[PDB]
Order: sequence, then structure tokens, then C-alpha cells
Amino acid sequence: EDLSNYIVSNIQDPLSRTKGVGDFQVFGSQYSMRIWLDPAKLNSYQLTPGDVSSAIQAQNVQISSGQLGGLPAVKGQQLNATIIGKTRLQTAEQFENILL
Amino acid sequence: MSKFFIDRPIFAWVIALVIMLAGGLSILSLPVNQYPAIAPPAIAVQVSYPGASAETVQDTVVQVIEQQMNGIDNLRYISSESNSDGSMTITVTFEQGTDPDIAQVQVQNKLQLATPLLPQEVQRQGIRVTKAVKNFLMVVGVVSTDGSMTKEDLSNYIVSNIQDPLSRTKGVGDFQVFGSQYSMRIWLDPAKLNSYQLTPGDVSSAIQAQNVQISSGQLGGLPAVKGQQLNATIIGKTRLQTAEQFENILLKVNPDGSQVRLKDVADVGLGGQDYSINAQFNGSPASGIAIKLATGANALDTAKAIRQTIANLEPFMPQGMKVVYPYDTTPVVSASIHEVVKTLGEAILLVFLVMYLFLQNFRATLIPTIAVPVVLLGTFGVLAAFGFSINTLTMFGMVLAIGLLVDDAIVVVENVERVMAEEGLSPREAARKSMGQIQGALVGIAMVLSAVFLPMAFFGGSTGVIYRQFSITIVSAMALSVIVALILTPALCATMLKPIEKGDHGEHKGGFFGWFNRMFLSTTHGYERGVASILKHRAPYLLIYVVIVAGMIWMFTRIPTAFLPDEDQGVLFAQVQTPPGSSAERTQVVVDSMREYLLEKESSSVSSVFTVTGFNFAGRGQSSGMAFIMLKPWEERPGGENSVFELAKRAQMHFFSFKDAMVFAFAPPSVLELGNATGFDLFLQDQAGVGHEVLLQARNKFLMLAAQNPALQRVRPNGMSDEPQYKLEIDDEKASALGVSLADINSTVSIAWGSSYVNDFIDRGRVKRVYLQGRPDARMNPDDLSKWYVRNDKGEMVPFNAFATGKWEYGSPKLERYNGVPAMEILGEPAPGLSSGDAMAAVEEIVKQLPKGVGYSWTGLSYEERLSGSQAPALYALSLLVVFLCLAALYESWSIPFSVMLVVPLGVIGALLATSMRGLSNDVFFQVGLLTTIGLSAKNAILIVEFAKELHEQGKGIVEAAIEACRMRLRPIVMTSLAFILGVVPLAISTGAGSGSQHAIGTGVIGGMVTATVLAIFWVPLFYVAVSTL
Amino acid sequence: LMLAAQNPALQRVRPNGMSDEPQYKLEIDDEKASALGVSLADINSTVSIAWGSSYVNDFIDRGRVKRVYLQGRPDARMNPDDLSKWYVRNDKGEMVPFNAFATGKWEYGSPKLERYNGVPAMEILGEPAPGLSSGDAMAAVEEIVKQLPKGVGYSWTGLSYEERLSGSQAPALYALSLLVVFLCLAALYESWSIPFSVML
Amino acid sequence: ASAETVQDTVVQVIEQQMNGIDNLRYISSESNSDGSMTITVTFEQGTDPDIAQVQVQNKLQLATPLLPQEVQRQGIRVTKAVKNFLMVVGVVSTDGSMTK
Amino acid sequence: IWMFTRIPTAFLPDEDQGVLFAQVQTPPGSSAERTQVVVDSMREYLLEKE
Amino acid sequence: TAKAIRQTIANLEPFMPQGMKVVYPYDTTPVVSASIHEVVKTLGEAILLV
Ligand SMILES: CCCCCCCCCCCCO[C@@H]1O[C@H](CO)[C@@H](O[C@H]2O[C@H](CO)[C@@H](O)[C@H](O)[C@H]2O)[C@H](O)[C@H]1O
Ligand SMILES: CCCCCCCCCCCCO[C@@H]1O[C@H](CO)[C@@H](O[C@H]2O[C@H](CO)[C@@H](O)[C@H](O)[C@H]2O)[C@H](O)[C@H]1O
Ligand SMILES: CCCCCCCCCCCCO[C@@H]1O[C@H](CO)[C@@H](O[C@H]2O[C@H](CO)[C@@H](O)[C@H](O)[C@H]2O)[C@H](O)[C@H]1O
Repeated sequence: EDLSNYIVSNIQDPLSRTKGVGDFQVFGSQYSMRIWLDPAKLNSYQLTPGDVSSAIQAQNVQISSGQLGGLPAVKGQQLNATIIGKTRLQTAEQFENILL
Repeated sequence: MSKFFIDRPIFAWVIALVIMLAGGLSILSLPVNQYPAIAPPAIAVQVSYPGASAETVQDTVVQVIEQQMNGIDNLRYISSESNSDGSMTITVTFEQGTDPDIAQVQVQNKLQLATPLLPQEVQRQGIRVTKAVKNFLMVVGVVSTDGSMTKEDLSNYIVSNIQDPLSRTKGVGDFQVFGSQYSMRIWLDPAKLNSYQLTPGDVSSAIQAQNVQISSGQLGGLPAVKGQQLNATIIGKTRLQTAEQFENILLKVNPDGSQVRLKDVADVGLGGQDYSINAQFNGSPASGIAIKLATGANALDTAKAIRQTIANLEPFMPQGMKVVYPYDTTPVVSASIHEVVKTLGEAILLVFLVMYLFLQNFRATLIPTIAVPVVLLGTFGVLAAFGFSINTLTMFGMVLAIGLLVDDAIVVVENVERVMAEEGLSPREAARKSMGQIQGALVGIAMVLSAVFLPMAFFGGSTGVIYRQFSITIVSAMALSVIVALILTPALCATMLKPIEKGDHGEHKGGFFGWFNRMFLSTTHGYERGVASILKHRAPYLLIYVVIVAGMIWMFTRIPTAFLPDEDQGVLFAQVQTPPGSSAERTQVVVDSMREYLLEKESSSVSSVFTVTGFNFAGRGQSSGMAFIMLKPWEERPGGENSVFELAKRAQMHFFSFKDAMVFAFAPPSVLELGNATGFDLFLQDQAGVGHEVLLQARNKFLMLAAQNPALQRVRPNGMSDEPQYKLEIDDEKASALGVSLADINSTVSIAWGSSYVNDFIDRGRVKRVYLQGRPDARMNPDDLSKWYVRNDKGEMVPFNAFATGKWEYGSPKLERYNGVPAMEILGEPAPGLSSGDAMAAVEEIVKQLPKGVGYSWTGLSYEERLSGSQAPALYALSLLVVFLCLAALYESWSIPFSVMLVVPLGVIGALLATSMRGLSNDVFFQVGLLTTIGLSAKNAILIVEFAKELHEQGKGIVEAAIEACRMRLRPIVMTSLAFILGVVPLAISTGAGSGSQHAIGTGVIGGMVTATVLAIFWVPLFYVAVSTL
Repeated sequence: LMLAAQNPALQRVRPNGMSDEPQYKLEIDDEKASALGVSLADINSTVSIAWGSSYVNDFIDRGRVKRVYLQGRPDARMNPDDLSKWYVRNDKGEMVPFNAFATGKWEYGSPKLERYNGVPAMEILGEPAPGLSSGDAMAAVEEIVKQLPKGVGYSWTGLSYEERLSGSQAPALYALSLLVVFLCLAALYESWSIPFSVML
Repeated sequence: ASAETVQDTVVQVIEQQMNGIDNLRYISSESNSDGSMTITVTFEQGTDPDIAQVQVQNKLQLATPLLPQEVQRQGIRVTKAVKNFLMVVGVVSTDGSMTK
Repeated sequence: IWMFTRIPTAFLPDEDQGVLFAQVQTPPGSSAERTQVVVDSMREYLLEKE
Repeated sequence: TAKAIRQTIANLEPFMPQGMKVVYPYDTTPVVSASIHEVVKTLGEAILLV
């Protein structure tokens, strides 16, 4: 799995843009965030996979926030900066600490 | 073949007649424009993700499209930018000769494959794929005089009023308007909202549900039971036409039995989609169109068209609506093809004179006057055949080409009459005779010249594109003149020239001519004597040849390596960048001042200023603005002071003060497509998916090591640097505690702060957008963040003060990728005197001291340089090897060929000297003119070595055959060099439109001619005799 | 067509896209709607899939994917008054008629609206009367085109655009061809005499 | 949609992009009350129909975003217009076993 | 130069191609059952008479 | 195209984690080299035998 992930994330796209290659098939995958539900728990807290999903869909989001120097601005304004709202997660810890 | 046509003048005429008609017809159809497609074809994919951040676009949009950007034909490299406003741009670069049409389609199709994979807000936005090449014909300005209308008001005007009529006039290609049409914009008041306990999100769904053109059925639709007799149809609902209607949508109905409406929440009015870039033409706001020449069209006719068209519209246009034409290319294009028909006509003029001078007959005067236009017309036909265009490079190609055109006429006419003079043969027999002498050498020289030019056409890249233009055009002329000078001129001589009695040299002619013939008669003898003594004392001279050779290799190592020339296109750039943060007011005033300084101190040279904010050549955003300084016509500002290059000087002086922003002034590249000419560029990139701030380290170690380097100077980074960013941090816990859902908290911080593309309304017929967003005064400061309330678990409105907590972190306002990986572009020039090859050599050393995990790759003219550069030696050796072989046959020796090739240097130094004496450089115009000169120089030598060996064959001595040849050849070579230097002088001293390139050629031409004429005549015989012996 | 039916040169003079057709309406105020509890999510997407139809789902049929469609009964869907028969649910439970919750008027639309080169226009065909020819025909039209309002222009298309082409080439044609025969005869027989005599 | 609201929300806007295509001879659009639209672009008597298609496409990739949210869903068809029918292959019921 | 100017200009010769087209354009809004009647009388006049 | 892919991967090799090496499991091109080079060889043989 380790190797497969290199290939795809690193040498795949360069290869796929190399002159002459018209198609390619990788024997493996690149990584992904894996969420392994367990009904032996879902059950307890009386929860469904559907309830999960919808959470991930709302807690692992890259959101269009805005900026303080908002354009069109107000006369005199002299402070412009991008405000960055919720930005999606990288690590499992971040994925482990989402509230259902 | 010539002895054949000499007896068939009518046939000979008919061939000249056809080559004429073809050419004549072809010059019609033939397209007209300033440059070929010299730039690597590129396609741009662009969207804006309203309210998004540079990361919320490279990570949700760019990276995606990229991962689907493979399996496209002829892909060279691919580069993207994702910046602080919603905007994104990915540019896919293709190899030269790639049909933009299929490139586009291929690239846009892969775009489709990744569309559904994209954020629905972007998806809904609409992604544009465009040919991303800056061949802008003209640039129409449309301004508001009385400041009544804004950019937004105006761009809507040109979209519904002058976009259709523009697109429908001949030769109009890809235009792009500055700004969008209209869109219903609404601005929510948080205070006023909280009141009626309504959330932004509500307003959205409110308008989504109350503005629809619902599917309508049919009254009598099939199937239908008998009796059916009305199959008419019904029209469903309708969309909101006015902003008034957008104020009547019920948001809430109170227990009081009252009606709450949008008015009671926000202001509703027409506006623009994106407010990110502001354009002012002399203080007052404006927009306009950047027009491109339709593929195949005539840049002249089409400029007139897109001028009368937005002139049949000026009456109807509102008050204050004045149309300007800031940038326009047809002036120069028109000029540099007036200054061709001119120098052509005067060429044949000068020939008629210099012809008359040395000769007598007004008749001999007629030959070259027919045989030259005939070759010009036809030469165009060949261009059609090859699908070339009448353009700036293609026409200069013909300028350089008359040197050769004029020769083949007078070389042939002079020689018939020399034979007539010294043998008293008739027109025919003397035609028949000389054509026997020269014929073969003509075929011979046509091939030698071919090897001299053609190679350059096999160059890759954009340099190869411009070379190929000269090559193909000046080889077509050459070859075509050789055929005309084989089947047309000889007959013309045979037919039109009058006879002359043996031994007659016009010495007793009396009058001025008598003086002249006598004088020249003496001078030739002088020449013979010179040569005669040079052959009687070889060694010393041979030595002095080595010397002048040495000096040629010296001059090359002491001459500017610059790319193509620098002209004075009536434009000057001013790139403004106020410090991080900043605002669309600050920057907008830094540039607002630049207009004054120019229009109050340089009003002697500056016509008008077109200024822009929120947009650079190095970044988008508020901390960046620009000024396109437009200069008065060429005449109305003469003198070196009123030159772009002098204007730029003062500008940067005055602009050097400003300790707020950072203004820079400079002139566009010679050719207006990413022209760093002599200036490298590069992408640092992290192959090993290392940190982004690790990249920053890598970049900063680079620059702070390029300074510690001798070889490079002015190593800047392209693209803006990190700014302070205000990071929100909503508390997933406290939020649910109060009872507020994350869905509502985000969706609310969205529509409030970043825009929201909501619904489609239709007005004036066309569908336009509808943008929901918070009040300006409601989103200017961190505290304003609190003014926004979300509805709780139920009933109560909760303020951001509750869960929202701010922080000031750093980030990049413009993220860059190159070949799928994140990168940072850096520019630079080589130190004074050093070459780009030296620069690159050094850079490739200060890249090994980079953070393991970071790599690089050349991208611009650099990528090209390194390619075309590798083939240079190959091509030279090939033209060398082929030229020899051709001479080898022309003479039937492996030796005497060298007696013609050693002539090359003679004419070179003259060009070099003149070029440095004039303080110019290795312009492509010089580089090419340098071949066009060792062309004639060669032709001159081959004919005199030709005649030389003919005599040695009739059984004369080498030394005698040499001097006898020289004597025979002197007259002709004097009349061409005289005819030619004079023909080119005007260019060498031209002033005004495009003069700058006309200088690049003439300067070195005269230098090359003068030095090669004088020197060839003495050293060629030296060479011939020398080798014949050894 | 007035003059076209009268003029003795042309026949079968058709149009394309006849006059204007009768249409209806469905004016509906969001007032009475939200009165008895009916938002614009039901009454909106309920009129559509009843009077016209509605592509809903796919379904396999002997191995070939096809479509399931939702139309109202042909009985109640074929006439103006058959509007009221349709009821929409309440935000509370009860049902709501189209009576005091929707009105229907009566207008005139237009079956097809035609454009040529960024401009509103209308195609009109026609054959030439027996004996006469396409040209003779295009001649007549060319005149009964002036009897039109100063602003209603015209232009040929298709098979007539094609005829205008070959007509406007013949001159150049014959010319260049004469020109060639002259030159070739000239070159061939080293003469200006016999070419020039051949031409005559 | 009405034949009038169609020619004004779809037709009118794609022509403004069909304008100025290589070898364009003329354009004839058609707006119906079926909601159906169909603009026809005729090229000159010797141009390559593929690039002609490829070109038309390339221009649409610029007008689409100005189209009703509805149309953008459907999918606009680009295809090579012919006025001819080679021949109609039909089938009849020889008994009464099958209907229209 | 006289005859030339007095002969009818045309394009291609009309030609019997064993084929004919009949377009029925029944009044606006008329029923599908109303058109089908007019189109059947076609067959009659044709299949039965000519 | 084979010469190219090796130019891409050999351009990416210095950034692979210290431990792993790119290998070439299945490759058809080597035979195309070998086969022609073999004919070239039978040329020098023919030309020499002749
Ligand atoms: C030369 C600088 C370096 C290279 C990159 C930048 C080059 C200059 C780009 C200028 C683009 C200007 O023109 C643009 O017009 C369009 C409307 O058509 C809107 O901008 C927008 O167009 C459409 C909406 O129509 C959006 O979907 C798109 O995402 C957005 O880019 C703005 O009005 C304006 O941004
Ligand atoms: C009367 C005139 C008679 C002759 C008329 C025709 C002259 C033709 C001259 C040669 C034209 C060569 O055309 C030119 O070849 C070079 C290769 O050599 C191509 O360029 C390609 O090959 C070179 C050499 O391997 C590479 O370094 C380069 O990266 C690559 O893109 C150009 O893209 C092509 O346009
Ligand atoms: C009128 C029709 C004439 C048809 C024949 C025309 C011949 C014209 C002159 C020679 C053209 C040579 O075309 C040229 O060949 C050289 C050598 O292969 C290529 O160059 C490449 O190979 C050579 C040999 O390995 C290398 O030393 C060189 O570094 C490399 O770049 C050039 O990039 C290409 O442009």
C-alpha cells in the first residue's frame, strides 16, 4: 500500500502527461481517509451511517468565507485581509474528533 | 535553358506574366498582420469561486482540474495560479505548430471530465476555456466623462449594446470585455436581520423558491380522447424583471398578521458580479474591449471596421459616454509596410540611376526595372503557397531580399554588354555568350545561398518561428530571381539592348559621361594594379587577413547578446504594489497620483493613462495596481527625451520616492508575448510533497544566494508574497451547546462575507445573475463579524461573539503550481556582459544548495533557449558542409571552394563595427542581415572565381586569370553595392513608427556591404591564387 | 404573399412558421398561496408534472433501459376548466383547489421565431411558374421586395444563395479562361499573331 | 418556455459566439414554443466539417454559462446538419397484431 | 452580346427523381386528430387517383 | 514514448524516499530495439558477404 501511494501521488500524473502515453492503469490506490463504522457502536449511541456521512460532509469542509477588506469596500477602509473559515482535515486525529 | 528562351522571348514573357498574375492575385487573398504565431500556443482555463481564499480554490478547484489534465496532444508544460480573490487560472502550454483549435477542445474536454468533480458553486459559476495568447489587435476604451457611470454600469453597456455589433464586423476574432453584464445584488443588514430573527440562509432559499419559470404543460397533450380540438399550450411562471420585485418576496409573516419583506432586510439594486478590479481612464471609471484579429483577416481593413462600427453607435450612447482607442497595433503594422513599398520603389529607382551612370542605353535601364517587380510579385505567390502571411517579419524579409534581387538583374545585364563592348557581337550572340559564362554559377549560387539561409528555418521554438519567416521569404525571392534571371532577363537583353562597336568604352564620349568613363577607366586599371601587386607579395596580406579575422571573433565577444530589437510601441507600463494588507483605496490612490505626474510633467510625450487596481503582472488582489501609459503619436513627440525609454527613466526617478507603495516603470517586450528576451525564468517546486513554508525557505535561500553570486543580477520572485490572514475558529462544542448547527454557522459566514451566487433573473431579455451578500459596513472589520446572528436550536438568535474567536496567521495570497506540483516562479537577468547560458549555468549550481525535497524546471524562453541552443552547432556545420559541396561541384575541385568561403569574414566585421558604433546588439534583424550580406559577398566572390578559372582554362596564368577576372567583375560589383547601400540608407536613418527595427538591419547592412565590397575585390584573387598554388 | 400570389411569375409560394398561435397563462400570487399554508415548493412542481409530464426513473424492459413518465389523466388535462380538478396539500394537512389559488387568462404566442445573422426574420419559399426559370423568378421577388416597410430588408439563403454565386463568377470565369488560352497559344506558337486571331 | 423567451435566453446569446468562425457563410436560428431551440451554422463550400464542429464547440464553451441554469443541465447537442434523408426504413403490421 | 443578355438565368436543371413531398400545414392549434384527417385525404387523392 | 517515460521517472528519482528503487517489470520496447539492431547486423554481414 505504501508503494502504491507513492506511484499515484507522485509519478502517476507526470507519466500521464508524458508525450506518447495515452492511457495508464495503476496496480493499487493512493491513500484515502478511511472511516470504519461498527454497528456494535453505532447501535449504542443510537446512530446510523447516514448520520455519520452528513457530519463528515459538514465538518470536513473547505468553506468560502470572505475577506475583511471586503470589496466593494466602505470609503476610507485601509485594512484588507482574507479571512479563512473552516478548512478540511489532513490527519486522522482531526477525523476522530468530529462531533456526531 | 536560357539559350532556349533567348530565341523565344514571347514564351519568356508569358512565364514572367504568369508568375506575375499568381503573385498579383495572391497579394489580395493574403492575410495581413503584425506577427506570425510566434508564441507557444496556450489555452487558459479560468473560474472565480466567489469569496473563496487562495487555498479554497487551489485545493478544491485547481488541483482537481489538474488531475484530469493529461492525455492532451503536444503538451509541453502546464502552470496555474490560485489567488486571494475568487479567481483562478490554469494555463496549458503546447508545442509550436499545434492547432489551437484542437488544443482548446482537447483541454476543454478533459475539463468536462472533472467538472462534476468540482464544488457546485464553481460548477454553477461556469468555467471558461480560452486561447490565452496576447495578439491583441486594438483595445477599445469606453469611459464615463461626468463620472456618472461606474465600471459596472459601463461593462453592461458594451455587453448589450456594442458586443453583438462588434462580433459581426469583418476580421473580428476573440474579444474580451472588461467586466460582466448586470446582476441583482442584495446587501443584508445584520442588525436589521437579527431584528426579524431571520438568517441570511433564509433570504437565499426565500429567493430560490419565489423566483422560478416552472415547467409548463400542454392543454390537449397526447394521448387524448376523441373530441380533442385545441392543442394549444400554456406559459408557466415568469422570472423577476425588476429590482422592485426583488423587494416584494415575503421573508416572514409575524403573529401580528404583518408581512416582512426583503426591503426590511437589505438594499436591492443592479450591480456587478465581481468587484475585484477597478479601471480608470484619466481619473474617471471605464471599461472596454480587447480585440483579437480573426484568423486569416486583414489587420488594416478590420481596424477600420471595428472603428466605423463603434462609431455608428456613438450617437445613441448616453452622455459622458466617450469611446477611446488607447492601444492600437495597426499604426505600426501600416507603417512597416509603407516603409517597404517605399524602399522597394526607390531601390528600382536607384538601380535605374546607377544603371544609367555606368552604362548608356535607357534600354539597359529597362531590363532590371521589369525583372525586379516581376520577382517581387511572384515572391508573394510563393508565400501563399506556403500559407505564410504578409506581416512585419515577412516584409522586412523582402527588404533584405532586394540586395540579391538587384544583383541578378544587373549582373546579367552588365555582362551581356561587356561582351558586346569587347567583342562587338550582337544582342543575341552576346546574350547567348554571357549566359554560357554565368549560367552554371547562377544555378550554383542559388544552391549555395539556399544552404546559407534554410538551416535557420529548422530551428525549434519561437526564435525558430521568426527565423523561418525570414528564411522562407528570402529564399523564395532568391530562387525565384534565379529562374527569372535565367528565362526572362537574357531574352530581354537579347531583344531590347542596342549594339556597340568593338573596343568602345565611351572614353571619347565628351560631356560629363566622357569625364566619368575616363575616370572609371583609370580607376579600374588602378584596381588591377592593386590586385597585381597583392599577388606579387602574397604572404604579408595573407597575414593581415588573419588579423581582421581575429578582430571578428573579438567583436563577437564584445557585442550585446540581446534578443530581437527594442522599438517604441506607444505604451509604457507602471506596476504598483502597496505593502501587504493595504486596500482598494490606498493602492487606488498611489496610482491615482501616477496619472497626475505624467499628465502634468510628461504631457509633452504622454497622451493618456489607463489605470487599474486589484491586478498586476505579478498578482491579483488589492495590494497591486497598474497603469498603462499611452504615448502621443510618433511625430508629436520626437527627440530622445520623448522616447519610451527616456520616459521610463524619469518615471522611475519620480516614482522612486513613494515610500508607501513600490512603483516600477518599463517598456513592453519587443514582441508582445511573455518576452523576457535576455532574461531567464524558472519554477522552484517540491516533488517530495514537502511543506509550503519549506518552499518559502527554498525560495528565500535561492534569492539570498543569487545576490552572493556574480553571474546574475536582478533576481526577483514573480508572484506576490505572504500576507497577514485573519483565521476564524468556530467552536464545534460551544456552537452545539447553544444549539446552533455547523451547517448554519458556515452557510451564514459564507453568504454574509464571501458572496453567494443564488438565482437567475431575467431583464432586457438576457438572463443575469443574482448575488446575495452582507452590507459593506457589515464586513469591514473583525468586530463586524459579531454583528451576524445565527438562529439557535430554535427561536433565539446567537451572535458570533459566542463561538467565534479570531487569530492573525500568515498565508499566501497567490498559490502557484507547475506540472501538478506547487511551485514559485522566479525571474532574473545575467550580470552585465554575461549570457543567459552563463546565467543558467550558475543557477544550476545554486539549486543544489536547496532544501532536499525541492526541485526546479526552466519554463519560459529559458525552456526554448536550451533547446534551440543545442541544435545551433548542428545547423551551422550543415550549412558549412552543404555550401562547400555545392561549390566543390561548381568548380570541380575540393580546393578552390575555400577561396570563396574565406570571404565570409570580410563582410562580417563591417556589420559588427557599424552595429557597435551605433550601440546596437545581436538583434535577430542584425543576425539575419548578417546572412543576407555574406550572401551578396559570396555571390560576388563565386562569379569572380568563376571567371578566374574560365580564363586559366582558356590557357592563361593563375595570376593573370585572377587580375583579368577582377577587372571584368569590378564594374558590376560596384554598381550593386552602390545601388544597395543607397537603397538601405533611409532605413539606417529612419525616425518614428517601427524605426527601431529598420535601424537593426540598415546599420549592419551598410557596414557589411561597404566592408565586404572594398575588401572582397582585393582578397578574393589573393585567395584564388593562393589555393591554386598550395 | 399578397403580391406573390398575384405576380404571374411565381407559384407554390409558401412561408415557414405560420402566424401566431393561441396560448394561456397561470398567474399565481404568493399571497393566497401562503394563505392556506402552501409554499412555492408544491404548487410550483405539481402543475408542471401534471399538464406536461415528468421524467422520473429508468426501468429495465427486456434488457433495454427505458423511462417512467408521470402525466395527468387525459380526461382531466385536455381543457381550460380542467384546471381546478388539481389540488395541493397544506402545510397543515388539508387540501387546496386551483379556484381561489390560481387564475388562467388567454394570449397569443408564436410557434417559431426565426433569425438570420443576428437578426429577426422569416423564411419564405416558392417555385417559379411554368416556362420561367429560377432567375426569372428571383427577378420578380427582387421587385416585390421594395414594396415592404423601410426597415424590413431581405437576403438569399441555401439554394438561392448558391445561384447568386455561380452568376457572380461567370465573368471572372470566362475572362481567366480566355486569358489562359491566349497565353498558352502565345507561348506554344511563339506568336502574338495567332493567339490574337484565335480569340476573335 | 415561449418561442420569444427562448430566442432571448438561449439563441440570441450563442449566435454572439457563433459570430466570427472561420469560413462562416451564414447562420439561421430557430426558436419554438416546444421549448426547443436549434441554430444552424453553414460554412463555406470547402471547409473541414470536423474542425468546423470542433470550432463551434469551442465557442459554446463560452456562451453556456450565460444560459439558463436549466439548459446548462440538459446538454446542448452539436452535430453535423444534413438536409437529406437517404431513405426511410419502415415496418408495417401485416395482420393487426401490432399497433402504431 | 445581345442573345446573352436575353436568356433566363438558372442554376441546376429541375429533375424528375421518382420522389415528391407533400407538407400539410393545418391551422394553428388544431388537433392531432384534425391534421391526421387532412393527411389521409392525401393518400386518397394520390394512392387512388394518380 | 518509452525514451520519454524514462526521462520523466529518472527526473523524479532523486525525490523518492531513501529505500525504494524504480523497477521495470514488463516492457515490450526492448525487443523492438533488439530486432532492428539485429537486422542492422545482418546488413554488415550481407554487404560484407556480397
Ligand atoms: C495579464 C496579467 C497576468 C495574466 C492573468 C490575468 C489576465 C487578465 C484577466 C482579465 C479578466 C477580465 O474580465 C472579466 O470579465 C468577466 C465577465 O465576462 C468577470 O469575471 C468573471 O467572468 C465570469 C462571469 O462572467 C466568472 O464566471 C469568472 O469566474 C470570472 O473570471 C469579470 O467581469 C472580469 O473579471
Ligand atoms: C522555396 C522554398 C523551398 C523550401 C520551403 C520549405 C522549407 C522548410 C524548411 C524546414 C522547416 C522545418 O520545420 C521545423 O523543424 C523543426 C525541427 O528541425 C521543428 O522543431 C522540432 O525539432 C527540433 C529539432 O529536433 C527540436 O529541437 C524542437 O524542440 C522540436 O519542436 C519545428 O517546429 C519545425 O517547424
Ligand atoms: C528542399 C528540401 C530539402 C530537404 C533536406 C533539407 C536539409 C536542410 C538542412 C539540414 C536540416 C537539419 O535538421 C537538423 O538536424 C540536426 C541533426 O540531426 C538536429 O539536431 C540534433 O541532432 C544532431 C546530431 O545528433 C545533434 O548534434 C544536435 O545537437 C541535435 O539537436 C537539428 O535539430 C535539426 O533541425
